[PDB]
Amino acid sequence: AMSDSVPFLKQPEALDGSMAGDVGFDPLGFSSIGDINFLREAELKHGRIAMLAAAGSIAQDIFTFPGVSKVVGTAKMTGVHDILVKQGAMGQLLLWLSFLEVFGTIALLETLDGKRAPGDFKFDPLNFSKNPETFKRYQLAEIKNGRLAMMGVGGMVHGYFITGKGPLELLGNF
Amino acid sequence: AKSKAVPFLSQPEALDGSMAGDVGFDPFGFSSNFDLKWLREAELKHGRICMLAATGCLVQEVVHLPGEAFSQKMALNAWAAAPRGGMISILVAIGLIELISNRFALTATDMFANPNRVPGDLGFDPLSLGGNGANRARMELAEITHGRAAMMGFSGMVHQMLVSKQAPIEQLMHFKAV
Amino acid sequence: LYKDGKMQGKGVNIIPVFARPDSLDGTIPGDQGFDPFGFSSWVNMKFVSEAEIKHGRLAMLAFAGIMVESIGISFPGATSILGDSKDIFEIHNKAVESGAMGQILLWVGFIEACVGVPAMNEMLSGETSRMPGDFGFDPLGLGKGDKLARKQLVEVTNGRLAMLAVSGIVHHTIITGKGPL
Amino acid sequence: AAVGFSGVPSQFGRPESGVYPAEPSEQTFLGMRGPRAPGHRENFGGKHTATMLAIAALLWQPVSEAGMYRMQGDGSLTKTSFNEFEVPGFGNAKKVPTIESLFPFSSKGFDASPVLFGKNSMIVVEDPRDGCGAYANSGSCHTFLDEIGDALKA
Ligand code: CLA
Ligand code: CLA
Ligand code: CLA
Ligand code: KC2
Ligand SMILES: CC1=C(C#C/C(C)=C/C=C/C(C)=C/C=C/C=C(C)/C=C/C=C(\C)C#CC2=C(C)C[C@@H](O)CC2(C)C)C(C)(C)C[C@H](O)C1
Ligand SMILES: CC1=C(C#C/C(C)=C/C=C/C(C)=C/C=C/C=C(C)/C=C/C=C(\C)C#CC2=C(C)C[C@@H](O)CC2(C)C)C(C)(C)C[C@H](O)C1
Ligand SMILES: CC1=C(C#C/C(C)=C/C=C/C(C)=C/C=C/C=C(C)/C=C/C=C(C)/C=C/C2=C(C)CCCC2(C)C)C(C)(C)C[C@H](O)C1
Repeated sequence: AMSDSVPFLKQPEALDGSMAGDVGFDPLGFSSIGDINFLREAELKHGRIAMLAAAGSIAQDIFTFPGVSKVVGTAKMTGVHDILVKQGAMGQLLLWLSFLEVFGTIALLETLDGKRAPGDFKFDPLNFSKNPETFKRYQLAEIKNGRLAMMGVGGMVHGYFITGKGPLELLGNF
Repeated sequence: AKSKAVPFLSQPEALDGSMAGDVGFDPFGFSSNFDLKWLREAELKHGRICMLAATGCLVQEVVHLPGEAFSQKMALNAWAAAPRGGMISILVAIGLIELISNRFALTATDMFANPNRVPGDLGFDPLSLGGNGANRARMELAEITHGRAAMMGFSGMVHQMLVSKQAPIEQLMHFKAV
Repeated sequence: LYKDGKMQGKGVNIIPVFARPDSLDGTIPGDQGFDPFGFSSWVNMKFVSEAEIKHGRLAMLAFAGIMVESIGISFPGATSILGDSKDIFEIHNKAVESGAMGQILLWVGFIEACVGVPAMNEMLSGETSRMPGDFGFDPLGLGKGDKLARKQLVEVTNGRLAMLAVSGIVHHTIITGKGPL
Repeated sequence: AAVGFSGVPSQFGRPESGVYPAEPSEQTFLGMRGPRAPGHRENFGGKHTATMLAIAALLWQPVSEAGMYRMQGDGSLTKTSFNEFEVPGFGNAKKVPTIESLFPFSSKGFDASPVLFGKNSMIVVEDPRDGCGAYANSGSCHTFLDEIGDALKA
């Protein structure tokens, strides 16, 4: 009846072990306040956006698309944001992500009703998880990599705020 | 038989530990002359306004809306410098929130006429964070403790802004004795 | 060994000019019959026991740090930014201005808030049957059956002695201007 | 018999209502708990409210950047107000109310954006600590702790 991750603390009652990545880690009792379905949807959304942002920071350090260097110049990481607000790219990005997030809102409220798993958009066009066990293995890997990429992208953007190098440039220059 | 907060006084009647934050602290006998439902509703309302007010007095120094009219770090200057039509809109909106949120029962003779109406229970739970039974009493205790601390703090900040003519955080950083 | 009735338990008083109160149960480690002001009659004993243990462990770490930093042992490169002197107060101020002690404050507060606050609240509320000072931390495996005492009593006694030692050392550093040893 | 501030109209001799509805437990995201008609929380519950807030936030994005954008010879864009959009067939009213009439950002000098904070309407954040410390400051920084320390050291 005790938390596995923090052995001197009780097992949270909203945690059960069914969800991928459940090690009984909720010491401050956030699952006692919010719904666990809302919390899992928020965790998956933060993690997926952070994986995309981490991979984006790495690849934009590595290379650039044709023509972006003329419009942007020698501006990198969050420094491009304002420039790409003056250009039309991020308005298009926000428009289509808002269009997707309208149906995301409907899906989240459907999950809060209780007919749909949090973060289950049934988007598997390559049919990777045929048998359920590999599905469990990808679920655990997805939640672990999402949390890891949350921490990683936080470190990357705050290291950019400190030195203005970039996640690979800071590695390549102390 | 004695009050727990004030051990040299007898326990005030109608106070039996049922409400949150009840330590038997009523030396002037307000609960012996007025009903506890109105007193609790008033205490929660003053406390919630002071929670928002203390958070405003701290936040407005660090964060401002764009524009010249919202650039006063000291809140008593921001009361005057803000556009007047906006504050009159704020007054009218607070009046409407009072009018509909209490369901047209606004006075000392018609609020709590419905037996289901609970002190401080306006039905306000936008994200439904109260859907858990054993958290509830601790939640009301935390809410009233935050409200009481915010009342005392906001009183202290307003009158210290009156003494010092300084916004609170930079008054703590640029302190000048009286 | 627990030595109930010799070092702890009912009937033991190390300062017999102040009589042992009836309030002390004898279950708590370090109960040696010293409560002249009768605080045990009205305070919650678990909370103040955990507070005594945590203050004691903080004072042990403070004594060890003060002695190794006033004698002259330093990490590589640690002398440069924090000054090549030995005075603990100036070491505090230089390491604050460097930003090291803010980083220490952030992580110690994160540890305090994340598991310490829930442990104290659930321990006091009666939801885990957790003992005071029990954070389940035994990496090297040194107490298994000797945990009853010869670990608890010696830790609380050294904690109190470390509190007195650190207080003495600090006020000597204040009055003399030179660190110990 | 009649406690002060009791709030019961029968206790004060005030005209009562008699009809007191029971309080249901159903909750709406941006609404209020209370008695409603049958069918109300099922058509206009949390799902509907969140969907309409999402749709309103989506439709805000073209509305915030409202204007006639016209390409020039060099491929650049010139944004000009809908107030100059003229119509052929409503008599002497060539200028007509438009979407910018309902959302007049430029009339107030408000640089609207699709997330409603603009470049010329950015939230202003400034550090109140003035780049000094909590204690042991020599300069234009005299904190409360420094005042305490000087009060003991005099
Ligand atoms: C007691 C509540 C209270 C009051 C009377 C004010 C009053 C004021 N604020 Mg303010 N503020 C408050 C709380 C409050 N604040 C809190 C809690 C925050 C933190 C989010 C802020 C953050 C804030 C900023 C950042 C700025 C102001 C500013 C101002 C001034 C101009 C009005 C304006 O633009 O509002 C702006 C108001 C907000 C940005 C947030 C208000 C949120 C309130 C608390 C509503 C939430 C509760 C609401 C009633 C719904 C509950 C309903 C329920 C009971 C049924 C004015 C003096 C501006 C100014 O002059 O700068 C010095 C400005 O730039 N405020
Ligand atoms: C009936 C509809 C209506 C209409 C037509 C207007 C029209 C106007 N208002 Mg107004 N207002 C309304 C409702 C309305 N308001 C309501 C319901 C409130 C809440 C009390 C306010 C509060 C308000 C304030 C405080 C101010 C105005 C101002 C203005 C003028 C400029 C607004 C502008 O361009 O800024 C557009 C800019 C924005 C929309 C950015 C706002 C940023 C967000 C919303 C801050 C977050 C605050 C938070 C949500 C508050 C929660 C409390 C609430 C739930 C009770 C304009 C005449 C300003 C003025 O007179 O300046 C000359 C001014 O200072 N209004
Ligand atoms: C006198 C030292 C001392 C002693 C005897 C104990 C004893 C105990 N602790 Mg404890 N503790 C201490 C210090 C001590 N603690 C300090 C300083 C901290 C803060 C970091 C903690 C934090 C702590 C936690 C978080 C937990 C315990 C727990 C326990 C219990 C079981 C673990 C055990 O047997 O550890 C005894 C093992 C040792 C003392 C190892 C020896 C380490 C050597 C002495 C280090 C020497 C370094 C250096 C030379 C110091 C001198 C410097 C000087 C020369 C300048 C037991 C009652 C666990 C428990 O179940 O509590 C009930 C638990 O969860 N303790
Ligand atoms: C085309 C029509 C239409 C639009 C575009 C629209 C948009 C939005 C938005 C957009 C940002 C929000 C945020 C919002 C929210 C709420 N609407 Mg909705 N709404 C529309 C229709 C109706 C009708 C007919 C009713 C209704 C209601 C409520 C309630 C109930 C609160 C409660 O029940 O406590 C809440 C919270 C019911 C009601 O009570 O209205 C007083 C009701 O009867 N709505 N609504
Ligand atoms: C699922 C869906 C599709 C999908 C698609 C998706 C997009 C597939 C891709 C998923 C990708 C985006 C996973 C990315 C993970 C990021 C990792 C965890 C993090 C590194 C951060 C840490 C280590 C760090 C950092 C560090 C610090 C902080 C700062 C730096 O100085 C240094 C350093 C870099 C070391 C596919 C096509 C697969 C098919 C499927 O049918 C349907
Ligand atoms: C109900 C719930 C809602 C929630 C909500 C609301 C928004 C909750 C958030 C609330 C905020 C408003 C609580 C504010 C507390 C303010 C006080 C405690 C600060 C006091 C400082 C004082 C004591 C001190 C002072 C001091 C003074 C004296 C002297 C000075 O020199 C220094 C100093 C300043 C330090 C949501 C929206 C989530 C939906 C959900 O479904 C239901
Ligand atoms: C775009 C843009 C901008 C921006 C921006 C962006 C992109 C901002 C991004 C911010 C992010 C991603 C922050 C992440 C913070 C993570 C933290 C603090 C993790 C702490 C972990 C802890 C304490 C512990 C972890 C742990 C450890 C060690 C191990 C055990 C587990 C645990 C206890 C959890 C601006 C603002 C510059 C403006 C600009 O004009 C436009």
